[PDB]
Amino acid sequence: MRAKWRKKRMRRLKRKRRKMRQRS
Amino acid sequence: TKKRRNNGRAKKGRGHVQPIRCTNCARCVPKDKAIKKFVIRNIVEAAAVRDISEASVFDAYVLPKLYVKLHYCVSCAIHSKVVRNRSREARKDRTPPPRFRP
Amino acid sequence: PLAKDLLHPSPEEEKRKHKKKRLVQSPNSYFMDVKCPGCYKITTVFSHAQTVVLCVGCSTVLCQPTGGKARLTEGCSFRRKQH
Amino acid sequence: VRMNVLADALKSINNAEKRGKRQVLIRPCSKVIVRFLTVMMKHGYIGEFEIIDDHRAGKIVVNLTGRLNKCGVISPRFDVQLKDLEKWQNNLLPSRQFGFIVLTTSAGIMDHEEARRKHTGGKILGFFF
Amino acid sequence: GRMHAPGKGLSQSALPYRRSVPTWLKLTSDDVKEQIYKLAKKGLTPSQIGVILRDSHGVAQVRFVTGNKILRILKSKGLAPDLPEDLYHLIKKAVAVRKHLERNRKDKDAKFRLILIESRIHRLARYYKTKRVLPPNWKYESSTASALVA
Amino acid sequence: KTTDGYLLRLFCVGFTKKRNNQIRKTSYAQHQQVRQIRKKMMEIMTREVQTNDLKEVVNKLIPDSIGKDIEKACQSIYPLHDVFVRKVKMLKKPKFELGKLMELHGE
Amino acid sequence: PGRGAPLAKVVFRDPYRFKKRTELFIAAEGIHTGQFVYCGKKAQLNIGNVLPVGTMPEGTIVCCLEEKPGDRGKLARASGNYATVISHNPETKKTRVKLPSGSKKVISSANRAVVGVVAGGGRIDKPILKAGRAYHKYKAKRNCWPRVR
Amino acid sequence: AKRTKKVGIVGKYGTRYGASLRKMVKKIEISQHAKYTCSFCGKTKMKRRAVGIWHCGSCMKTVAGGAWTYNTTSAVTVKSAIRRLKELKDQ
Amino acid sequence: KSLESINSRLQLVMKSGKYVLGYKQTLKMIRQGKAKLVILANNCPALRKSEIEYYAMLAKTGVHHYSGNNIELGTACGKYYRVCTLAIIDPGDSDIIR
RNA sequence: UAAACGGCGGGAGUAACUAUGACUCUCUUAAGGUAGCCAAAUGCCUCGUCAUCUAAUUAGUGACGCGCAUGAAGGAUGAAC
RNA sequence: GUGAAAUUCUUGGACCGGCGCAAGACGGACCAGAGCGAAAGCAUUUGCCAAGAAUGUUUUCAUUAAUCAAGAACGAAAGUCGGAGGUUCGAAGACGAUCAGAUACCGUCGUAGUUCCGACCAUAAACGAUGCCGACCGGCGAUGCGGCGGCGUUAUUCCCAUGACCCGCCGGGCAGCUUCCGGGAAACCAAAGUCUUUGGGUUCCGGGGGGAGUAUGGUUGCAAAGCUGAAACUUAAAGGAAUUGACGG
Ligand SMILES: [Mg+2]
Ligand SMILES: [Mg+2]
Ligand SMILES: [Mg+2]
Ligand SMILES: [Mg+2]
Ligand SMILES: [Mg+2]
Ligand SMILES: [Mg+2]
Ligand SMILES: [Mg+2]
Ligand SMILES: [Mg+2]
Ligand SMILES: [Mg+2]
Ligand SMILES: [Mg+2]
Ligand SMILES: [Mg+2]
Ligand SMILES: [Mg+2]
Ligand SMILES: [Mg+2]
Ligand SMILES: [Mg+2]
Ligand SMILES: [Mg+2]
Ligand SMILES: [Zn+2]
Ligand SMILES: [Zn+2]
Repeated sequence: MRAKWRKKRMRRLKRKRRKMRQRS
Repeated sequence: TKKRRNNGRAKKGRGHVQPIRCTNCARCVPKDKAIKKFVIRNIVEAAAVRDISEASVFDAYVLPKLYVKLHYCVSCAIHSKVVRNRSREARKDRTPPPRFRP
Repeated sequence: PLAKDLLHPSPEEEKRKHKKKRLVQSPNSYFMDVKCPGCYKITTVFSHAQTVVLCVGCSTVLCQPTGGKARLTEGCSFRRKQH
Repeated sequence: VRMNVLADALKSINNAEKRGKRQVLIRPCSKVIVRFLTVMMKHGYIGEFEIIDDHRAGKIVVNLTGRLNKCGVISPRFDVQLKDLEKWQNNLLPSRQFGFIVLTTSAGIMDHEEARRKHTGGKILGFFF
Repeated sequence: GRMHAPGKGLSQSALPYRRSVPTWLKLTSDDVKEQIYKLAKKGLTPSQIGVILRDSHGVAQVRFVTGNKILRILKSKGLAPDLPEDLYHLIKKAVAVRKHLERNRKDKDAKFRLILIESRIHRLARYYKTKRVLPPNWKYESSTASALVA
Repeated sequence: KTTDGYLLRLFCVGFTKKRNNQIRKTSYAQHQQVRQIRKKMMEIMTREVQTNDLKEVVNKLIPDSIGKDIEKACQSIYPLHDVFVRKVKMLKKPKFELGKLMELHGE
Repeated sequence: PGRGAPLAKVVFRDPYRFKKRTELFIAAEGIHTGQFVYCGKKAQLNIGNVLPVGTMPEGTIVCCLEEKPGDRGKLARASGNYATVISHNPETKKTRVKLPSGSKKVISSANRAVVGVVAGGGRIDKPILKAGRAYHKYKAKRNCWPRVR
Repeated sequence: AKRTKKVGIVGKYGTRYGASLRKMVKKIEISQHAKYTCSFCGKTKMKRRAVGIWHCGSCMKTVAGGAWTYNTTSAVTVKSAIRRLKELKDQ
Repeated sequence: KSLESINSRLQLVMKSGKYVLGYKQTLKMIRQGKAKLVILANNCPALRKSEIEYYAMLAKTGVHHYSGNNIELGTACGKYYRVCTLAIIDPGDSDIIR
């Protein structure tokens, strides 16, 4: 991938991870 | 590799140069980077100068000129062939092409 | 020129060089005797004076401060002090 | 700012020697510089040098004889004992047949051979060969 | 280079090698001292006193002609300013910038210059407290500094 | 404003002129020189309109004598060559007196 | 009580008999006690003066505008509000103004108004935060507050 | 010592009304209860009496001002504009 | 230049000349006839300003209307309090021309 | 013009074990339910399936989601009460 | 309007031409390998307010300095919050085309935004992919500012001053050309030189490629996110500069 889009994908994944952890 | 010493633009002691829009595609180009052509063309064609002179109500009427400054991004400049790619040694000169007066 | 004589530079380049970059520092300024017309006394004025020098016997200005050198008022005479 | 007057002077001499100039001008003078140049002149690596005396720190004009290779400096003036002078000597000198190390000692500024001759250590100043 | 600017200017004064008094100077040491006293009573700082003396009365160096510096002469007579000249001018500049800034809140350039000026003030005050020119408890307060200058 | 109540907006332009023996490519005026030239050519467009009627304003901007005297006056700051009153526009008109219109046309 | 705009008690002299006339002007912001205000055609442009709109310039703004030439002030009375004098025409004696709602209104040039903005500032900026504060707000106005859907 | 980290004057509201609403009302309450320098007597005794009314304790001068601040930026720009239009109107 | 010049001249009147700060003392000095210059802040009450101007007209002394206020005039005097009216007995520094 | 009332789809085939279906075909709508959330006070089937809690749980919690018939001026959260 | 179209607007006068009005943006050409600023950045006129480099100085103080963990100010654009304003452009969204498909490139419309005020955020290929201070080491022609000296031309005036040119010198800048100074893997660099002939002072920072700027902890933020920041495991190369060939819608 383009590095910028890998960065965007990682940011989306990190928001999802934060939401999952906050739910606990 | 660094292709050009000036990085393809005239910005030397500046931080920021305001952008302009390419006359062909309306791309935002830094003003010092864009290719500028100042065209000064007869407002009538050289084929029609005689017809306009004959149809003129005046005798010594000087035909008006048309003064247009055109800005190009390098993409449109290369596609329109105003500029061309050059050899590694030939890139270094800045002398404009001759006007070919004769 | 690999063999320039740094010890003994001629006065031409000694003068063209910057005041600090000379072999020995020498100011480019001097002191001048100034004569105001219609007055008898002589005023000692710095060549690069930053203030308006005035005569005490006449309400007249002798020099006007500029960027580099005090511009003497017209009609005033001046000579150097000991070169 | 300039913090090592001797280092600046030695670098200037080295650059002028490399460029092949006949005379070099070193602007900030000092007693340490004069003693270093006197050591070099007594060993013959430089010619006569003349001190232009202004009321500030003077300047020095040195006549270069063209037989100097390097006149570097050791900027942190390390304490040099006679037990490690040999290690300094074979670290800094091109060979054991020539080359000198100038170190400031209690007896004065002088080369390592005289320092060993009169049996004293001191602080490292520089080297030349 | 400059302390707080990226400038490397060289404009200075080249004092001549001849420390002797010129023969055409008829002013004596006491005469120059009296002129300095009159100018100091008029309120001129030592820099201005030197400028006036050099421009008008033809004296090249007060130290060369009298043997003492202008601030030394003023302090000996007992009329030297309470604050040093340069510190006073730095505080004056800081007060002016703060007065401009309290009306122009968007002048971030002025805020940056104010930070530079106050840093210079604190460094100079540290130097003067080290030299015991200033009291050991002397502190520059932005609120109360306005009454010290102008 | 003219004497008869016509308000005019005048736009004047000038261009710095290079000398015949000039070798330097550019002929740029400094900012203070430009400001002085602008002030001069504003104050010698005011006084040629304030103290006279629209008729003798028009007849003297017909040959653009205003621009000619502007160019003459500005030579002591920086030479100018192409000095004209580039534009003038009417802003307000005074009530349209038919007698004034008829004396403008006839006698 | 009931309005956010402060009121200004202003005392005039009766021109026809020996008496003092007390008015209850709406306070334009910036006026203070002990200040002289001037009301009439020849009054100058200052905050608190009352003068006809036709005598005012093309960009001035006004506080207590008359809807009709001769009644008292009717427009831009609520706190922080103002009207703007846009345009005039000396013939037909009409003045176009902009109201606080943004609408454009043509009124007579003889309508008077107070120069400036009415005091009371941005009263609606502060959140009420409390049903009790709303209760106290509307108790001074009328029986409208607790609103059932 | 410092008693609150960030709430300051709106610590009286406790946990109620929402953090953003408390933050919004904080600066308004600070300006409401602040004492301003009187421009008539020079003392810092000009404080709000009611909404839009600002009274000075010393010179007993009452001024019509803003709801929460002594003067509003709107009114300041208005005063400057009226001064400019007056000086343009007269000559 | 006028404001900074008058501020510097006031600073030099302080510490080098005799002055007096305040309304009551200013009036007392004026009616003693030894006040040579009276400085009034623009913050001054209009009645007080008019009365001091009348006193100065009677005493043939000058009045300068400082372009500050009482706070800024106190700062110019170098004090940490507001001064609204002040008088100079003798300048000592050519603020008052002989 | 939806912070108006309101509404927000089907049928087939398809990946080198199976199983799903990223993908592809069509029919159709005014648009085909998005972000979220869930056997929820909203899920018939149903005491759903898995885990946890118990010796044993049609209860509770966590998770899953083709959800009979969840869903955005109301959705989802979040202290204090 | 486009490659061609179509969505769209149009006998209700669309487009076009003329005269006006209103609004909000934007300051073309002049405009440059020109200037200023710590960077970000800065271009209509005029006024006000403070600030500043360079220059000139035979002024003053006399080492007051350089770089700097922690800390602090500013910090494009996008984004967030509150209030105004909203002309144009235009994320999202809708539609028309293109296509095998076309959630796009092209076209029409259009929300947030783009504008101003106040408060956050602290990130950019925030670049010279190049720390700051100091010294030395080639030539040349220009350019900007300041100063100095000179044949002359020009502006008025009666002459010098003072401007505009011309010829030089000095200092501080933006740079450029050239060179077997020298360096470098080379491209190239008068600095990226004065480095095995290795030491002027000082700050930050890298240690094969991935995992990974990820997990977790802490901290900042309204949020988006920012700062600090692993390991398991995996891999024999990944990369840089140049050469030849092949290929290029
Ligand atoms: Mg490439
Ligand atoms: Mg940039
Ligand atoms: Mg209700
Ligand atoms: Mg809709
Ligand atoms: Mg769903
Ligand atoms: Mg469910
Ligand atoms: Mg249930
Ligand atoms: Mg139970
Ligand atoms: Mg459950
Ligand atoms: Mg799930
Ligand atoms: Mg921004
Ligand atoms: Mg907003
Ligand atoms: Mg559009
Ligand atoms: Mg260092
Ligand atoms: Mg690694
Ligand atoms: Zn283009
Ligand atoms: Zn008061």
